[PDB]
Formats: sequence, C-alpha cells, structure tokens
Amino acid sequence: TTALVCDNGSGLVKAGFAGDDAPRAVFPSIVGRPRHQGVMVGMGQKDSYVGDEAQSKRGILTLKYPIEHGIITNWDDMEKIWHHTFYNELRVAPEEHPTLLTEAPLNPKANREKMTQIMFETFNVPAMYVAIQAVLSLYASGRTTGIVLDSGDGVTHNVPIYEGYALPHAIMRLDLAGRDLTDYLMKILTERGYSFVTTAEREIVRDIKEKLCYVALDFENEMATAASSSSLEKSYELPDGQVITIGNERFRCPETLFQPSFIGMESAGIHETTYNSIMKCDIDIRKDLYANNVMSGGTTMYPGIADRMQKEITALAPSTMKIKIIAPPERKYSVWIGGSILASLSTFQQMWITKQEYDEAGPSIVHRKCF
Amino acid sequence: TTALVCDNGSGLVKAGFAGDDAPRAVFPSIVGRPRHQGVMVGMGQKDSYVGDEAQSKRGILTLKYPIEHGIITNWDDMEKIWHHTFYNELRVAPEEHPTLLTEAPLNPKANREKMTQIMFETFNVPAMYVAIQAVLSLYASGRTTGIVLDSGDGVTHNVPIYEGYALPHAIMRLDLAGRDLTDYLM
Amino acid sequence: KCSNEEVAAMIRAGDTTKFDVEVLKQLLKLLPEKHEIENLRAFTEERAKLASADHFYLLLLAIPCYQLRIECMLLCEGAAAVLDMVRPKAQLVLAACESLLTSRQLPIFCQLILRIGNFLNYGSHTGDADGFKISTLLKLTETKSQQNRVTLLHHVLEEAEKSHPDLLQLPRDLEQPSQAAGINLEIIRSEASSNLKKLLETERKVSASVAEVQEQYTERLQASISAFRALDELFEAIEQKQRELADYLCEDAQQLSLEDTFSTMKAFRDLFLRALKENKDRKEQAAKAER
Amino acid sequence: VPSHRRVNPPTLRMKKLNWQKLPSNVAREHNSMWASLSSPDAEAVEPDFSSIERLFSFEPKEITFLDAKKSLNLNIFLKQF
Ligand SMILES: Nc1ncnc2c1ncn2[C@@H]1O[C@H](COP(=O)(O)OP(=O)(O)O)[C@@H](O)[C@H]1O
Ligand SMILES: Nc1ncnc2c1ncn2[C@@H]1O[C@H](COP(=O)(O)OP(=O)(O)O)[C@@H](O)[C@H]1O
Ligand SMILES: [Mg+2]
Ligand SMILES: [Mg+2]
Repeated sequence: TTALVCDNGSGLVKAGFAGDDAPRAVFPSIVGRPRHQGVMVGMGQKDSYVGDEAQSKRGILTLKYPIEHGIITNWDDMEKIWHHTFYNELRVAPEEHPTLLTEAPLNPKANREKMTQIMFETFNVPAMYVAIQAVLSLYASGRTTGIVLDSGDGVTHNVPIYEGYALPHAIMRLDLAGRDLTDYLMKILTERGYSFVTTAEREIVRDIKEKLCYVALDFENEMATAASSSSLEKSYELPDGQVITIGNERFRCPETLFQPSFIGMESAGIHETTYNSIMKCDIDIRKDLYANNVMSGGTTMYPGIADRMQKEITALAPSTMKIKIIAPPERKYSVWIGGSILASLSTFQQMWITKQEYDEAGPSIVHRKCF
Repeated sequence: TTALVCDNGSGLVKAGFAGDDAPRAVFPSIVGRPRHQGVMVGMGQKDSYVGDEAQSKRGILTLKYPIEHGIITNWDDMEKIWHHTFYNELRVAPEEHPTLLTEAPLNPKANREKMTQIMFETFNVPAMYVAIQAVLSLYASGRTTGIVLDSGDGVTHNVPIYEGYALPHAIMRLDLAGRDLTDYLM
Repeated sequence: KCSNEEVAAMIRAGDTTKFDVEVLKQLLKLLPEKHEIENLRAFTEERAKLASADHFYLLLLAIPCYQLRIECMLLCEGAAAVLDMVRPKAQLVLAACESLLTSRQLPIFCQLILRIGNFLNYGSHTGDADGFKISTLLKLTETKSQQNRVTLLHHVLEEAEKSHPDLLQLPRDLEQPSQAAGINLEIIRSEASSNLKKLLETERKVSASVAEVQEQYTERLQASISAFRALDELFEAIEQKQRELADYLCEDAQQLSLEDTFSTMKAFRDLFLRALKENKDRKEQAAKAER
Repeated sequence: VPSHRRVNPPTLRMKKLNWQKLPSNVAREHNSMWASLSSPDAEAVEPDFSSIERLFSFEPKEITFLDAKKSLNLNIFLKQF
C-alpha cells in the first residue's frame, strides 16, 4: 500500500505518492469566489474555485488564503482544499491509503484536534501522521541533527534538533515570510507608479518576486551600484501585455528577511533568530548546529541567500569553529521528500495512528503520540 | 517675507498668504480648451481657459483635469495652473516669496522630482517645502497627535501621527474620492 | 538510495565519494553497541528474518577492522578539509608578512605622514619625533577638518593624487597583505596538531592492522602527514616572520604582533580605498556642481 | 638636521593630530622603518602647509530659553484659542 505525502503549507499544497522523489500535485492554496454578476446561464459556473482553476481564472475572483501565518483560520476553505487535493489531483480514495501531513511548530492543540477530526471523520483514512516540517526537512537532508530555518509563506521558524530530539524551548517563530515580502513589494512598486491593490494582482507580484528577486550579498554596495548605474534593472511582462522594469526592488524586497524594520517590526533578522536559537541550546551541541544550517521553504529560493546567510552567522557566531550552510537545490520540496522518506519505512508501520486508536482515544492521541 | 501656501489639490487649488485664516484664491484646477469653430474676428478668446474663467464659459469647452489620483498627468496644464495662481489670482512674483506645497502620501517619487524641478527652474522660488497634507490637517486642529482621514478629490488616505511624527508603514491609500463619487452619481 | 551490501562494500573498498564528514559523523554516532554486536553474533536463525538495519550491522561486523576503517575515512576527509581551509589562509599570512616586511611606497607615505604630524603638533611634546607606531594609520581618520567632511587621511590622499600618484599604487603591494587571516592562527594550528597526532596514531594502528588496510590507506596517511608537516614548516616560517615583523615595527613580541597588525593594516587598506572613493566622489560632485 | 624635522611654524593655531610618540633612539635603529627616511637621499614629499593652514586651523531677535520643537508645539497649541 502506497502512502500519500501532502504538505499543506501556507503557500502551496505539495502532494503525491510515497516512495517517490517529486510531488505530483503542486498547487497554490487559494479559494476563489466571484465578486461580479453572472449573466451566462449554464456551463458549470461553480461558486468557489479552488487551486489551479482559481489561479487561471483569477481576474474575476476574490482569492482567500485558508492558512494565514501557519494557522488554519478558515476551515471550510481548508476542507475544500483537501477535497480538491484528494479527489481531483491525486484521484485516490482516502479510505485505502495512508496520508502523511505536516504542521508548523508551537501550534495550538485544538488545531491538531480539528485536523485529526477532519482526517478521521470526513476524509476517513486507514492511518495518518502529523509531523513537524523542520524534522522532515532534516530527514530529507539525510542528517539526524542540525538546525532548520524553515521560511514558508507566513512563518519563518527556527528549530534545532539534536540526534532526533527536537529541542522545544529553543524553537522560535518570526512572522515574516513570503506574503509579507509580496505586500512590501506592492508597497514599494507604487514609487515607480505601478499600482497593485487587488488580490488577483498579488499573484502577479508574487510571480515577479519568484522570477526576479534575489538576496543581496551586501546591501549598501547594492544601493551604491543601483544608484550609480542602471545595469541591474530587469524587465517583466504583465499578463495584459504591459512591460514594467524594476531596479533595486529585486533586492530591497528580500532584505526584509534581514531587516524587519522596513515593514516596522522591532525584531531583528533571521540571522539573529538563528543565533538566539543557538544560545538556547547546550554548549556541547552548538558546534554541530553551526555546520548544519539547513534551510527549507520556497522563501529560501532566492539565489544569493546562502552566502549572505553564512556571512551573517559568521559575523554573529565566534569564528573559532566552522560555519556551514546546508542549502540543497530541492529544499523547496524537502518537506515532501522527508515525508516520502518517513512514510515507506519498516519501523514506521508501528508509529501509524489507526482508526482503533482514534475511536479509543478521541482526536487527542496525536498529542501523546507525536512530539 | 510673507510666505505663500498653495494647496495644489486634485480638484481645487487653494492659495493664499501665510498668517491668514481664509485662503485668498480658491479656484478649481481645470484647463478649458475650445472645441467648436470660432467665427468672431477680433482675437481676445484664448486657446486655453484656466480656473474660474473656464467655469464661467464651460458650455463650449473641453475641461481637462491635470491631477488624477494625486498624480499630475499633464505637466503643461499644471504649469498653466501654477502660472495662473502665481500671476493672476494671487499676483505675486515667485522669486521673492516663500511658498509651501502639499503632497499626498505614497506618491510616485518622480512626481515629486518634477514638482521640485518646476518650482526651482520655471517658477524659481527663494525657498519651498513639500509636506504631507494630513500632517498639516492635524496642525490645523491645534493638536500634536491623532489620525487624519484626508479624503480629497483623487486620494482618500489614512495617516496616523504620534507626537508630530507620522508613522510611515501604517499610512494607507485608497483611490476613491470625490471625482469617483461624481462619476458614480453621473 | 542503495542496498546495505553496496555501502558495506564501499566502506570496505575505501571509497570516499558518498562519504563526507557529516555522513561519517552520523555513522560513528550510530555505531553498534556491545550487547547489539553480541546478540547479532549469537543470532543463529535465518538472516533474512532480521531487519535491514540488523542485516547492515551484520555486514558491518563482517568487515574486518571496520571501526578503524571508518576512522580512516573520517580522518582522510577531515584532513583534506582542514588542509583546504587552512593552507591558502596560511599562505596568505606568509605572503602578508613577506610583503609587510618589504615595501616601496610605504616609507615615503609614512615619512609624509610624519612630516604632516610634525607640522600639526609643533611645539608640543609629541612633535619633533622620528616616528610612530603602526596604530597611527588607524588614527589617521580621527583628525578631521573645520568643515567636518575631510579627515587627515582623506586630505593626504587628495594631495597625493596631484603630487605623487605612486602612493595610489600603494595597495597593489598590500593585496597579499589584504584580507588579513580571517580567523585566529593558533586555533587552526591546534587543529592541525591534533589532526597530525590523530594521523600518526592512525598510521601506527594501520601498521598494527592487516596488509589490506595497509595497502589501502598507508599512502594516504603518509601523504596527509607529509602535507601537515609542510603546514607545520609553514607555521614555523610564520612564527619566524612574526618575530621579524615584531622587530620591524619596534614592538615587543610578547603582545599580539601578528593578528593585530593584520587587522590594523586591513582596516587601514580599506580606509585607503574608502578615502580614495570619497575623494573621487568629492571631485566628481564638485565638477557636477561647477557644470 | 633630518629633513622631516625641518618644519616651518604655523601662524594660526593648528588642530592636533593624536598619536603615541616613538622615542628617537628606537626609531633610528637599523632594523626600524625610519632609519631609511632620516637619510637625505630618500624621497621626502613636501606638504602644502598653506592648504593645511587654510583648512585645519581653528526684526528684534526672539530670545527663547527653549528648544524649537516645544516652542512649535506651544504655538500650535496657543493659536487654536
Ligand atoms: N522560485 C522562487 N523564488 C522565490 N520565492 C519563491 C519561489 N518559489 C516559491 N517561492 C515562495 O515561497 C513559498 C513556497 O511555498 P512553500 O514554502 O512550499 O509552502 P508554504 O509557504 O505555503 O508553507 C511561496 O509562497 C512563494 O511565495
Ligand atoms: N460643500 C461640499 N459638499 C460636498 N462635497 C464637496 C464640498 N466642497 C467640496 N467638495 C468636494 O471636495 C472636492 C475638493 O476637495 P479638496 O479639499 O479640494 O480636495 P483636494 O485638496 O485633494 O483637491 C470637490 O471636488 C468636491 O467634489
Ligand atoms: Mg510550506
Ligand atoms: Mg485635498
């Protein structure tokens, strides 16, 4: 029996069959509702477009994100997301396949209660599992120990794990990730005269962010280079055919990851979050975490983030020992890859959560079972 | 000398001297170009009517608004507006009088660059200053802190101000004001 | 993504392509314990009934001197990594000392700084002096003019543009002195000494081991010990050049006359390039204002 | 007698460069930097002392005992009455 791995992230749901390398179904988690009036009677005008249909027809759709800041706020939208990812994308019965799921650190318990009750009452499964995203990312990195900076669409959380023991007190969370970068990119594009106010325009600005933005290695030198010469300006074609050109906004937008005072947050950058996570660990195991800085999440896809990250930690940490950044090319799907690693294990048959365990112990055995 | 205040608003330009409580020259920001065929000989009729003159003879004029959503579209029309308010309404030489300007938040910066270039080259002034309109609205109330909802003719913007310091990240903008209400009423 | 037999034969064969430092650290941290080895040796049933973990542990136990072999893998990859990080930095340190001891435009520059300092502090106790320490080059940017825009170093590089521009070729001699060491030399020296001690212990263990491990690993152990001995000769040369640099700058060798001179000189060369850049910006902005 | 010690005095008072003075016997040592520079054959660059002297030398008025900000706030406060 093939299991299913389905990371229900804040940004994009990534699902597929276990024992595989790549997720078959990657699609954004939006629920699109029409805001205008229908006049054309017939042809299946369905009232709530989900996923890729909501992405394609997005010019008449108010888009809602069910997962906001790593928390499932809207639940009926999340049920529609789960219905689309099981029935339309994978096209598999839930009652004959195990389904691995993922979760953010320091989550509310009633969130886990509700996800367990949906995964055992509505979408009945033989077995399922909830894991921390950083733990699965460390598993797909092939190492039992290390510190994981996972930066999704709403949450950038730092989790150090030593020998499979995820340290709970040293985990911290910073609410600054990709959607905040998209909103800041909407704000700073109005200096060039481009207005993006609708939720349909958020996907266009997000595509601009995905395609053109990059992490500066030194911010002040990139200010000097951008103000001096217009060599780093890059042009983008909008879906209506218009072409914009952006300059310093390719690297002022990810610099919010290192300077949260741009959007007005008193907390420092992700480097200081990583370093303050490191001092919360034991002094014996800090050496291993320095050489094992693993990243995951698509907010780490900018092609200057590793060298800048190593520079920031090496500035922060003492230079007596070694600093190393673990940045695999497939760290976007490393949550899914670690789930596929964990699902097809011979030991993992005895850590499954059965329906009999659900019936005996409510939707509450996930607290005492999982970390 | 005595300073000038020229709120170059999106629908109406309010100019006057400093130290005063009533603005001396309040006139709408329009440019009226004729569209029909003239048959009088004698000249006299201009090719562009600006201000109240365009309002009075508006039945034979195409009216163009130079400012759209707090953004100066046609710079020649806005130069004509500035020339009319400096030379005809208020009747002051620009190079002997300080002049305070107002600007909406979250504007494109090149609009501010071009306003600075016109006010320092064409109507070159001894001094000037560009300031946020909600700040001056709070200064009219006699208080140092508070939030101002300024709803003009192109931009409705919210600015909270704490101890005379306008908080930049919390300022928001909405492109819905009196011209859009006029179009919806139409 | 392969069977237990292939990684077992790869450990036995001495192949280090899929075995970096972290994987071998995990393997040493997942070593078998005594009771596990004894239970697998006392296991008498069919070995297909065991798990793949137990089958891998039996394949690991089937390898003779397997822990010593894994130590050889880890010490070879660690010695290679230590040499790759330390040796170009130590070569930069040696080239830094060699081009600090001999310089061409630097006596002319420091003589000019001494003339200007004797002019500024004339009549005081510090004036009419024949020289100063190397820390004065850091203190050149401290003295600053009436307009609070031009420092003393910025003024010196402004007048040196027009009078004697060969001083502008001064960082060309100081580029192997540039970027300093980056890290402290004593800590990586202790790491190199510990690695050399571990490699000598490993060669003694391999010499106590079978001939297969000897033919597999002794030439790699000898090459690593020879490279680390060349590195220790380089460290002794750095110590000799450190004593030469201490006697060159008229400072006692008991204080830090090695890393502090690198940091002082690196910051001074960065201030040289920054003062060059700001004087070029001042000249360009004055030209733009004149136009 | 050395070239660098031949210093013309400034008419105006100059700003002081702060450094720790090396003793003259130590700087004139054979292994030192400055033995090569005390010789007259070395290239001693003449500084422009005129430029250093130029650059490195030393309604009724509303009198208020307050800063401009508090006076500004008080005037904005008072003129609403
Ligand atoms: N190639 C890319 N370059 C920059 N940013 C990206 C790229 N791909 C994805 N992202 C951003 O990272 C996020 C990827 O989502 P992911 O981390 O997989 O799950 P979630 O963020 O929903 O928890 C998206 O929200 C997107 O904004
Ligand atoms: N008495 C009034 N009642 C309703 N609306 C008014 C009145 N006076 C002015 N307005 C609206 O306000 C607009 C002028 O607003 P104003 O304060 O000049 O904004 P701005 O300075 O940004 O142009 C006019 O276009 C008009 O539609
Ligand atoms: Mg995610
Ligand atoms: Mg207004």
